[PDB]
Amino acid sequence: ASRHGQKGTIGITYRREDMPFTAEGIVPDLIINPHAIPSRMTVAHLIECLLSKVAALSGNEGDASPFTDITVEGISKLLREHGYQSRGFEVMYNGHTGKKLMAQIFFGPTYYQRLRHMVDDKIHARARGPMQVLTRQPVEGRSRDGG
Amino acid sequence: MNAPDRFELFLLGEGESKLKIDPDTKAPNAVVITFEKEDHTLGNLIRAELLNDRKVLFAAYKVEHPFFARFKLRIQTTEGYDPKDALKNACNSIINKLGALKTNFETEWNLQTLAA
Amino acid sequence: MSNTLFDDIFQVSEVDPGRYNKVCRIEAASTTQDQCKLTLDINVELFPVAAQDSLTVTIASSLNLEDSSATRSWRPPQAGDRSLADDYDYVMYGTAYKFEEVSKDLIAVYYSFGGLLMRLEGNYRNLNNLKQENAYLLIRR
Amino acid sequence: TLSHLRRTNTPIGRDGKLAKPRQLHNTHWGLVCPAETPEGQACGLVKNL
Amino acid sequence: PQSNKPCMGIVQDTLCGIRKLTLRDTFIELDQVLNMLYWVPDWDGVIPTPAIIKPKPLWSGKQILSVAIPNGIHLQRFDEGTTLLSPKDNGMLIIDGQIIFGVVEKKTVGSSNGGLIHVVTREKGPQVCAKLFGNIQKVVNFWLLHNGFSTGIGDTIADGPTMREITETIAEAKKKVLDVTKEAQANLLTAKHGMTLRESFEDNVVRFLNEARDKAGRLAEVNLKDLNNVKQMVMAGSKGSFINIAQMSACVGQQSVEGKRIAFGFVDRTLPHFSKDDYSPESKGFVENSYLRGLTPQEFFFHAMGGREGLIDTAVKTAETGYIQRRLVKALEDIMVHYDNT
Amino acid sequence: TTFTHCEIHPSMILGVAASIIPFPDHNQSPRNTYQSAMGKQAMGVFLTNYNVRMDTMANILYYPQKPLGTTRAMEYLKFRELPAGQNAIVAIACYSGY
Amino acid sequence: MIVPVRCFSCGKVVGDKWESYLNLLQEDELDEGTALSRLGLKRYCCRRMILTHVDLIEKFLRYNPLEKRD
Amino acid sequence: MSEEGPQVKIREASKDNVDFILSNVDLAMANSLRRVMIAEIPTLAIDSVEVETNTTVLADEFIAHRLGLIPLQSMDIEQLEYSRDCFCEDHCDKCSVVLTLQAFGESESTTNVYSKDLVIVSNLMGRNIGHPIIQDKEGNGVLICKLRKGQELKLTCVAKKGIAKEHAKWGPAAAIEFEYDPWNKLKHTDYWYEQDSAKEWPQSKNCEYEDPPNEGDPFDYKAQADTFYMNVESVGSIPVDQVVVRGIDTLQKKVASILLALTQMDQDKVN
Repeated sequence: ASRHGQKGTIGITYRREDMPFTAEGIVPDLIINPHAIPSRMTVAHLIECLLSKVAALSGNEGDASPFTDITVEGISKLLREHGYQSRGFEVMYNGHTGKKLMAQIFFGPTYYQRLRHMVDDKIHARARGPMQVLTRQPVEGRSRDGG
Repeated sequence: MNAPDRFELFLLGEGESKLKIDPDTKAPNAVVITFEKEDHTLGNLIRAELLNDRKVLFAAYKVEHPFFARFKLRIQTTEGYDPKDALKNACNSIINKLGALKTNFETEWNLQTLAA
Repeated sequence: MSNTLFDDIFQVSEVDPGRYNKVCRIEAASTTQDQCKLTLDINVELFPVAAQDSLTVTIASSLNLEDSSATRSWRPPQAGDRSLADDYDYVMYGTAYKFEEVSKDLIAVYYSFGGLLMRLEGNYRNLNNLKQENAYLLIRR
Repeated sequence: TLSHLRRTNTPIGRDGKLAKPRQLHNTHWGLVCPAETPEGQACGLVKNL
Repeated sequence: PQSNKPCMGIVQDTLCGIRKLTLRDTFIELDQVLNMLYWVPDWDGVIPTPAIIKPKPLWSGKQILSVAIPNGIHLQRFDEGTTLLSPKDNGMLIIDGQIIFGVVEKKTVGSSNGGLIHVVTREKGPQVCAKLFGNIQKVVNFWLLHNGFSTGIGDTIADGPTMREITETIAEAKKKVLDVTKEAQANLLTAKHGMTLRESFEDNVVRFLNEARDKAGRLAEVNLKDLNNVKQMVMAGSKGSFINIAQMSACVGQQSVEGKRIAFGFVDRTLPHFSKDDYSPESKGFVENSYLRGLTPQEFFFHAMGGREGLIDTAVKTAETGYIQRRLVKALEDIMVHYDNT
Repeated sequence: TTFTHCEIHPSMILGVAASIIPFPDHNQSPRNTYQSAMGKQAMGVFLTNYNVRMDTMANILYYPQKPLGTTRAMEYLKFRELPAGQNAIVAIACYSGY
Repeated sequence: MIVPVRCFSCGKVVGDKWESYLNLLQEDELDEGTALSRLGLKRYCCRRMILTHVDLIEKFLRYNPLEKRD
Repeated sequence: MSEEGPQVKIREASKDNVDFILSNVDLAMANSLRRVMIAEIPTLAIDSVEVETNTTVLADEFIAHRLGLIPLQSMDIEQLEYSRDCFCEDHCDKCSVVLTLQAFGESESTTNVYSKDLVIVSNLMGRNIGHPIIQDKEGNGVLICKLRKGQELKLTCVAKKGIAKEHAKWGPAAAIEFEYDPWNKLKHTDYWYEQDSAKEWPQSKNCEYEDPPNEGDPFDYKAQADTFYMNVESVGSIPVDQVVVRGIDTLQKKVASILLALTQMDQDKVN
């Protein structure tokens, strides 16, 4: 999960060869879908991405406190000083064939947290097993291999 | 845990054929060739080379699921010409090109070392 | 019997780019016959067209210059093969989906080259043989 | 731990259908966090300073 | 059988892609056409003749996508202001499996009445439509893997002139509200039909502010270009609407609680930073900023109350609806159509 | 014009859970609530002396990273001493439909 | 927790440079960006590795695995 | 000179980086070359650890994972054998390398355990292999752990031969830059703009190596991708020119395996 109510699950993992890459040989540690932005209106996710990218390229902690004077245009100006497209887009190539991609891609660092739910603690199956003393029906509990 | 072993990506199991050729029943002079333990690296190269032969009509490949290392290639050529022969010519041309590339790179690197 | 079903010379008035960035729509009038007009969608990036230009427009039923490719797979062109397409400079393949009767002496025909639309308006005798279902449009600048 | 040592409970029936104690009120400005509240049957009834 | 219409359809990013594919702008070269035709598992080995034979063979997205559609399927749909030669590329015409004209989007491959899915199921059968789902998904996903798609903060930004008209509209609505307040404070305002004077004042204020927000949103939406990603998603029909664009770009609007503006929690005010007997919009829960600009503390507080209301709504009425549902199903559980048709 | 007091700072109208979201005012409020809930299930160094304690369960993260964008209030919750996540490069895109 | 040996993104190695990076910060009194670029860290992912590291190994080290209280 | 084949122009080189242009080549070939250069070149890395004494503040698999990524010299890796092929039980002398690590914190001030303290005790048989890769000025290399007064660590390491398609530890290339067509003459990318697309997007360093297009020229609808600009950096184990050459050799061997299998199958069909 990210710090703006955007959580999900890993659905597949790829190796560095099938990952789309930029002209500089950088590769995304993860890829999320853009169909999650509009209905949630989490513009703060995009602003955090932009500001974190600028801070990584520059090398100083970037303030993000509420009710302050930082604006989007200011950080975009500070971004263009370094040599990237101001709205955070970048040119990326396909990993399989090596061609160019028609549309540019929003790209940058963010902060993520690994939540407490693992699939290894939720997986359960049962063919047969112990019953109950009174009702003689399959017991309750995953750690007690119940139904 | 259900994570399969990684070495299944580059070691064939016993009783596995690296190639399997099957005639295609829809178009004349068409074959479907399954490669095992291989990915886009080889299929893209072979298809791009097979597209340069004026006697080759159709040449296309696919990787059905990104869990398994295998892919399918499909070839269709003109009458009086065998798709296996086309594959052999493509492989020969690729090998010659790679050899020339290696010789050129070695010459350039040695020249740079002399200039280093 | 020659393959060419229709032949004329038109002159374009204006070009309509619209929202697209590759395709444009043009309208043109026939300089020979007064009752023939053309509305056409074209790929400008290949065949740029300006206003007030004269273009030769042909509708043919086959590209073989001498007498079953409808149900046969299209094969890439070969060196040493000559055809009707070697003369003109812009060739498109399409199918017709509507024959409209505007009045007694005028009819219109609609063609769809893979989503690119064309309307041809003309006299009955000029467009008599355009009852075909598949056709090649050839344009020479 | 920080959030747990700073928690207040309103002893009304958590299935009680009284909406007014649940909602945020004009007097909570600066004394109660408006964002942070549980979800479910303890919505609004559990407060964090 | 609850509403006699499809419950499944093309959704999310396949829907966002099947629309970018079928624009008149999109042309395809030879190699990609070969790979795409191989991907369709029901292909018959025949290569469609291109649409631009000379001076370079090209294929239109409609042509390749027509391969997935079975043969014998016919569809006609006329939208607003579309003629038999559509200039806006609206509507849809499919004759014997071929897309004649029309972009495909939520009204065609979605879960709607009279769409492609419904006619395919009612003409061929469930198995053919089941094949169709996967054919379309495979083709469109293969193409979208090489096209690309994204979304960024640059899609919520509007040009300066649009900002100017936005602020001017907000200002004029504020002036109208102030004038109504001045009229009512001099005992000149007339009570509306069967409805108190205070209610009349409140009704006027609410209507003015809502119309202001709507108009500003529509200006900001009309400004946007066609290569905007949020606009593309909204046009395709996959995620969002014009309200979302308005709030992220134009202005948030008027926060309410229980169908009314923010009432007086304290005595004769709403927050310690105001003065007694204040009826201005900014003091009664009006947010004239946007999510791109930033919210000031008071409108932030009012927005928080507005959200809390809906949170409570869900959290409890889940349980109430559950009880009602159980009682309904238990009441009717033993009713059956017999062989007498009774 | 007859003021009697002043606000020391508006940011303090927020608790301890929501003092870690960056730019919270650019967000819909239920989103702030949801993250205030989910901020209590991240994995991180719960104490710097977890080595001894025999707790019923414990989770520890190998390499924690302090965020690149920090609110000013974090300097009092000590979130740059015991972080609960990592800075991940993210590309927002459509890629293969997975 | 000791510095990661490799970069999670571009495969590079940053583990050995931590000791020399700490030197430039107080012996030479340089800023963080110039110090990060002085060691060949040019992609911003390597800068991410070095810049945002919490060194927790100096706290466990003043401590023993025997007798923590509560 | 081979004028019928791929051409190469090296502009820059060093111990780590090679910067060059590859011309008169398809795009598929260059893409496959880079995929092989990253994924399928063998190298030597630690693949098993066993520990005797651990009085540190870290775990055991923690230090194992830290050790599994340290880079070691693998120039002559062609003379080792895959441990799944060697007839020896467990690890061979011909199908493995063995090192030992010992450290003890006698002093009051904390003592760092670097990677210069790995000592090789097996027999190398005159092969240049197994040496740790050291690239810093002080020579300490990868720092591994930390010690206090009265803490000791003792363990033994077995390093083997493999590729990067099974773990990221065997990869010899860090990151390789791959660019082409900086003027967008072919119209492969479509730009996103607010007012003027030609100004918002910066210019690549490579524009100086091609001539800008002229507004009077119609779109050239016959060109193909032919010139690529690459840059390759190595982790340190293998020299970079050897990385390129071995990538080409591996691609050749894969195609030759395809050819041999096809010839075998044709002989089978003859029967």
